[PDB]
Order: sequence, then structure tokens, then C-alpha cells
Amino acid sequence: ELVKDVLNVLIGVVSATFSLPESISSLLSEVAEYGTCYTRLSHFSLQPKGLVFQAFTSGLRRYLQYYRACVLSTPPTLSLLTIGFLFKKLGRQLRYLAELCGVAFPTGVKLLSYLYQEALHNCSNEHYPVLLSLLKTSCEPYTRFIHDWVYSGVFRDAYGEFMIQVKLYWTHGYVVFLKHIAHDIYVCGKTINLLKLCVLMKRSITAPLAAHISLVNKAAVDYFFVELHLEAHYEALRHFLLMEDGEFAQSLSDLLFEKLPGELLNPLVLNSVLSKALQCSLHGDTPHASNLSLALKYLPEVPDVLSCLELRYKVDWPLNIVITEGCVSKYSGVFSFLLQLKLMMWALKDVCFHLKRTAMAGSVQFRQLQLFKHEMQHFVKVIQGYIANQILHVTWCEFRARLALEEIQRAHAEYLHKAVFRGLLTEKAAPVMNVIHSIFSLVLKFRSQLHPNFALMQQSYNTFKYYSHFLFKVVTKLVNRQPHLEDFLLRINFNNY
Repeated sequence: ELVKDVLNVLIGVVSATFSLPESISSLLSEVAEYGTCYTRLSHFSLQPKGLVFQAFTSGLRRYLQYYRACVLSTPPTLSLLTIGFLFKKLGRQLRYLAELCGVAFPTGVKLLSYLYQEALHNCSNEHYPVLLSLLKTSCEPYTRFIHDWVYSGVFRDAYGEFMIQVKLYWTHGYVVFLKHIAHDIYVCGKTINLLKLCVLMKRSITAPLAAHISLVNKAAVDYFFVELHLEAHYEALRHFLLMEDGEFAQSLSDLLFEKLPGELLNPLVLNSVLSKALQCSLHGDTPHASNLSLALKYLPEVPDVLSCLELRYKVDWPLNIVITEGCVSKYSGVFSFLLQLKLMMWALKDVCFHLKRTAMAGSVQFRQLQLFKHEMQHFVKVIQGYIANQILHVTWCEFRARLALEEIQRAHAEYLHKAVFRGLLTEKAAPVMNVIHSIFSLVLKFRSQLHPNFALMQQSYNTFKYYSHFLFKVVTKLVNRQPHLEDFLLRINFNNY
């Protein structure tokens, strides 16, 4: 009858006319060449390189068996033409699966995403369910690795199909699905790995996932405050580095300035002056109060306004990862300025005290002399009042009502950066800082000449009044081009021009 011959070609077994009127051969090739793709699949999807490729390979055999189930089920012996028409709406789909595979071929995520773009490309048509059932199982193992960083945190990779592979401790290199969740997964895992050492709407994935991301991060930040006192370290480093606590800088700087080369630089005096300083603090002497390594960074040789010296805080592991080893370096930048400021309010205090013992001696030469100090002191006691208003109070209002895990890195990087910006240390407003040195220098010369050389000092003060009068113009011209500098005008200029 020949029915059992054509039907035994979709299975792959050869026949009397299938090797490996008269026009029936042409209409036979319409069903024959269908079989050439069925065999061309088992030769390609037989193995049980990549793990996601195996599942997609394991998904194909979940389909062909149905194609083997449909055949040999309905027709015992039907008309010849019935076969060609019955296997048309289904046969052409089998030839479509040849365009998908080879009969090179991506692997890993590159394949799990390539198959996705085949869905939207041919969505409305009848190829939607078959492709979907493949994608629904071709991503099954890939969810498991995603199901590790979310629940357990053990990274299980074999060949690199995962898009992510494996002091600083944050060198798990990272670089389709919605990127709104991609970068979040990368951080939703590193937190767990850090606590261990201490229509195509994708709703079936994010919904069981986003519910767990917010609980981890909230428990991660809460882990820091209520147990490791992150809120304390900030409000403690400010007590020591930014010199917020009086009776400490006025005891440290006051000690060092008593000396001024080979002395004052061995670790016997400068590494001990701190342990004498902390006792006069009336605040501290806690586990926080330690780790104040008063270390130096230069070996100078020999009237100026510079004494290079550093003061570094020290931290331990679960806090080292937040407070960057670069941020503390910038505290050292803002510190050497603030210490340099105290050198004025002590040297200027000296001449105010050095002159006190001189007092009978009342003449025009005397009173006209002392009014210089009153005219120079008021300037420094103004620029200091500015610093003690921006870098310690208002920039601290932010970053204190701002906090209440990635954000902690940026919020801190924004707190200090505003402190060095309002501090006239940025290179943008550098000329405003350069002129300050001319002011500070002249006060030191005024300290050297503690009336044998009055006129030598009278010329010095006149140079001071010129430079100060020059500052009022260079800062004003820098307003048309910084709302931070605005408050300086109201500070330097008041009831004058």
C-alpha cells in the first residue's frame, strides 16, 4: 500500500525507497526532506560546551518525543494525499527548527539571550508556545546560580556560563534581561559573602527576588549602626582629625609650637606628645581614642608658615570596607591647613602676651603699635570663624540628617568632598588660597620683631593693609563666574568697603 513506508521516514529508519503515474517522487520529496531534519536533530542533540546548552539540549528531546508520539498514533492506513496535507501545518514547523540550530552556536548567557530575541521576533505567530517551552527550560539551571547569591551566597560556577566570575575584597568582576535588576544582583550577593566573614513581562523572577533584596540591605545597614557603631566613628574622627574638640588642639598644637631639625622628629617625642595630649582632652580615652598614629611624611632641613605633618586614623576589617583608604588621605589634606591656622592664634597670642610685660611706657610709639595687632588679629579671628562655620557645622548638618550599603560609600564621599570644597583647598579657587599665604607670612615676621626697629615694623603693617585690601577685589571678581564663597564677602567685608 506504501503507507507504512512514508510513515516510517519521520522516524529515521531507512526503507526500500528511502536510502541514506511518475511524478509521485516530487510529492514524495515534500515529506521526504522533512525526515532529513528529524535525523539531523538526534545527531545534534544526543549528548546529555556549557551547562545551559545541556538543558536546552535536554529540552529538545522533551519535544521530539511528542513528534514521535503524534506519528504512529492516528493513521493505521490512510490515503496517500492525506499524509501530505496532515503533516503540512506541522512539517513546516519542523523545518523552522533547522534555522534555529545549526542543522557557530552561542553558549552561556549569550545563548540564553539569543533565544529570547527569537521570541519577540516571531511573537504573534504559532511559534510562540514551542519557543517558550524551550526558553522556560533553557533557563532552568541559570536560575539556580541566581538562586545562590539571593539565598545562600555560595558561588557555584563550572565553565563560566555565569556572567560574573571570581583590604579591598571587592574584585569579583562583573562586566536581554532588564538592567534595572542586573546591577542589583551583583551587590545583593557581595553583602551576603561579606556577612559570612563576620507580551514579555518578567514578573516570575523579580517578584520573588525584589522582596528579598530590600530585606537584606535593610538588615545590612542596620547591622552597622546598632552593633559596630558607624555613627560613632564619624562623630569621633571629627573630634580628633577636624579638631572639633577644644582643649585637644589647644594642647597638641600648643605643645609642638613650644619647640620651634634633628630634634622633634624622632619617635621618642612626637610619638609620645600624643599620649600626653589625649590626657588633657577631657573627652576620649576610649577604644575609639586609640589608633591615632601621629606619623610624618617628610624630612625638612630648617619664619615661614609651613610645618608638614600628618595624623592618620586606623580602622579594622568590617569598617575598613566603607571608610576608604583614600578618604582618610583627604582628611590629611584638610588637616594640615587647620593646624596651620592655629599657628597664627598662638603666635599672635604670644606677641599679645609678649607685649604685656613691657608695661609707665606710654607714648605715641606704644599705642600706635598695639593697634596693629588688633587690626591683624581681627582678620584671622574672622577667617577662622568662617572655617568653624562651614567645615564643622553646616556640612555636618548634611550627612547626619542625610544617612537616616552602596549609598554609605557615596554619602561619605560627598560629605568630605563638600568639606574640602568649602575649605578653599580646591584648585578651582586656588588663587583665593595663594593670597592667604602673604597674609600669614607677614604676621610671622610681625612676631619676629617682638622701639629699636619700629619703622621696620611700620612698613610691614602697611604691606598687610595692602594685601588685605587686594583680597576684597579678587574674591569679588570671582562672583560673576560658587554660592559657598558668597558667605565670605559678608565675613571679610562688614561696615567698610
